[PDB]
Amino acid sequence: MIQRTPKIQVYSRHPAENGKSNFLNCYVSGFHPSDIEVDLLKNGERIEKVEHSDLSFSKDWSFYLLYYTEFTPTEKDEYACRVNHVTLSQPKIVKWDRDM
Amino acid sequence: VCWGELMNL
Amino acid sequence: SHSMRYFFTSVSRPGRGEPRFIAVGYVDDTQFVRFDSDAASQRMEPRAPWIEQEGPEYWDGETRKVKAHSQTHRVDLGTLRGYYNQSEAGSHTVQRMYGCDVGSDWRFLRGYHQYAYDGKDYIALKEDLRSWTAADMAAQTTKHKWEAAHVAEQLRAYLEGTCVEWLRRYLENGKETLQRTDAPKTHMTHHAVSDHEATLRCWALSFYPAEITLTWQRDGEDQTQDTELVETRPAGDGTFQKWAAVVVPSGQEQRYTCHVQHEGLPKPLTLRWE
Repeated sequence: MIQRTPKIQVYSRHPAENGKSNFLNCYVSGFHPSDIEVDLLKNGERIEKVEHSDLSFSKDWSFYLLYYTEFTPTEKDEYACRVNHVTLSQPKIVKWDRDM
Repeated sequence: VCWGELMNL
Repeated sequence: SHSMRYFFTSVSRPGRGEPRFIAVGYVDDTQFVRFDSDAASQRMEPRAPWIEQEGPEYWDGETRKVKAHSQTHRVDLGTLRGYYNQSEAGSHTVQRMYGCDVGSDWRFLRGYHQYAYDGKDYIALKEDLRSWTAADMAAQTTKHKWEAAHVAEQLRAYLEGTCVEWLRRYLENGKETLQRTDAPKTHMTHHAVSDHEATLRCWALSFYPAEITLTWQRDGEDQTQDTELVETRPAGDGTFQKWAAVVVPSGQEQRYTCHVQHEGLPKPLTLRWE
């Protein structure tokens, strides 16, 4: 059966400013099948206050999901997204890069 | 609204 | 032009009971309804401010119909398991999408209705709305069954009538958000990756709808082969983001230009380093 690897993007809703509340987003797209594990990480720990969009898919039948939470960026806090899927031999970590 | 008439594959 | 789209996903769970069913509805790039089989609600729910207007008849009806969808897909999983001679110990996925596009005159432009099984095209309504494209033999069986039952007629009746009607209704009610255009706020970032190389990234932010094109040129020559282009992503506030990046030799920055096209821009935009 066909399998498609999730494309992972980790990014803030608005440009990041320390001490100013914002939204952390992990957008995963282009994956198949739909079974997938997505976690937002703060300094290596799973954020429990995370919502996600409803399962949908693109023209090519590949699925997409947005995971998101409120967060106030600081100097030292490191954020990331951990994704596990059948196409991945091991959980993939994508770190948040505010300077891109 | 969605389609109300459905048929099995 | 505008569009209404319904998406349905059913995933079989061997041993874990009945399959997971998820339905979502969209007007263009804006979701307005949803249904989750594993939710305690067991109702079609609103996901847009402008759909909350609808009375109890709407929600009851859509709930009943979406439940019917869930059941039909549930049967479809077993049927297809039969068609392909597959085991009962593997998870499989059925996907259905259908809907309609209207043009500037708010009249029927296009219609579509397609099924995929395990990530792969299964059966699709052709553009003439009266014939089927079947990707394999099982789908040909399905095609025989649907042809004998004249499904395409009823389907066309929905696509050309009800679908367009409710599309225009929704477009009217949520005109503030659906009939809007947010021009992309564009800029370019420059970051040395090495002593001799630099990443040039072209950004488009806060735009609606999602359709947009970002291209890099080097002295007028298109650079798609050497451009990293991410999938257009939601900001979470109803707008979208996208960037395209190129890694260039340091000192050649002025050769590179970014080109942005969006319906919110009065004309295509060119950003440059000088």
